[PDB]
Amino acid sequence: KKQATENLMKLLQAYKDIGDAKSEPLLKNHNPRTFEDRDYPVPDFRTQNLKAGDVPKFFDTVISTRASAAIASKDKFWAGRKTEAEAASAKASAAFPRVAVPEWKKGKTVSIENLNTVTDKYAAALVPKRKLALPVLPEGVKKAVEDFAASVGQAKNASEVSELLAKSLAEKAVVTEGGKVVEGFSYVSKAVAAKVIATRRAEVHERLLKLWAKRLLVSPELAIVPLNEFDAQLASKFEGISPKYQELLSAVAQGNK
Amino acid sequence: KEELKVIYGDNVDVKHFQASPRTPVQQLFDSLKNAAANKERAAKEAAAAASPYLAYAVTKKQEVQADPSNIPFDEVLYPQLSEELLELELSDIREDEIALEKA
Amino acid sequence: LSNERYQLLSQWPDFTTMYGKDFYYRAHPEDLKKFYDAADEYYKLYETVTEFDSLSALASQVVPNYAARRRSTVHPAIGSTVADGAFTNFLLSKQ
Repeated sequence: KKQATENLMKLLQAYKDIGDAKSEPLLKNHNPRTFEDRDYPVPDFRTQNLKAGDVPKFFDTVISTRASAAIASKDKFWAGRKTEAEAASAKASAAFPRVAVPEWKKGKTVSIENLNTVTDKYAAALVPKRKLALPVLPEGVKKAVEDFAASVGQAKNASEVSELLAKSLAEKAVVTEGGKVVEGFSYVSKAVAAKVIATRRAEVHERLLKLWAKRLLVSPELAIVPLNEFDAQLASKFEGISPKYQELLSAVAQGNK
Repeated sequence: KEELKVIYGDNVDVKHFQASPRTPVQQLFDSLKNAAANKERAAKEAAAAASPYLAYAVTKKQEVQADPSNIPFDEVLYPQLSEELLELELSDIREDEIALEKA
Repeated sequence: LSNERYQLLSQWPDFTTMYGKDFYYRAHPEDLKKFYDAADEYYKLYETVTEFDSLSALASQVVPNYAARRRSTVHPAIGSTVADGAFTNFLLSKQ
């Protein structure tokens, strides 16, 4: 089991090395969209002799075939990646650090000064390898600026005059890697990136609202075939389309008189 | 909800933080607005820990967990990952925008 | 004996140095689930080798069978080498 874990840790180092030599994105090969073929010949439902309710079941098995063939193409990537890393796993370094356990000799005891430096090694890996230097304002400088505002007489608003000094360093907080500042490191946060998504969702949803605005200004009878029951009507020929809504759509199209 | 239950209570209003997550500055100021009850909970737990090994272990864990510089930011840690997790939703929207440009 | 097994859990590679997401996403999804199972296995082995309050009841599974061999009808300290050496005296003398 120690050798299986050293084999797995050497394998996950081989995966990280030959994926950083190829410089590939992290999520690219785990995304099965990237193994999907968009230039497939896309089977036409008008040449497959479908009846009225048969077209959405045709669409589902063209999709789920093309999705299964992208998943099975992702599996063929990773099964070929595995043998590429297992070949380099066999020629690897195997110089890993050991798990910090408290030192226990054969007939001796365990000192608490060694149980505690082991616990220091567990809580020194709880810090992240690259972190924002998010500054807390100490009370040694939050009072030296509070009473400087209270010597001028802003002791009633002495709460807010400190928080702006806290936030002005918090907002341009720099990142530190190993205690040293890596400089020229711009990060896009998770509240910025969720604002890029929320505006991009609103500018595509208003194109859907503008799409259906034109189709219901010209042809307002389209609002009587519900959107889920639409391709349940289709067929391969136009005469095969289900007449559930045909005679209703023709009479709503003629107007309100 | 569970990540923010420890700060905003039980009626956390998870809709507000799903839509607009809190910035790295608001994660800081939610750390600092519970730190006095966090350093006093750890001192009340280290006093009633079963042994002086566990008493050091609940203060050393809180000495790391109460520092706001130790909050792991995935965008700071893995910058190429959080841009690619952005382009999973920007590519899902772009496929809905190509469908409306074709229409 | 638990110390000799604890000494080989001391020489276990630090798997928590590969918990980052640059090892999560570069790795095969089945070789990562094996890695997370091999890390859950070490905590199974380590939490039972440090269960030293269970050694005092394992010693009581050795005691009663030993103590019945000492309740011999011949002698407490009898063994085969002595009782074979005293068959040589018994057999290779006259009747």
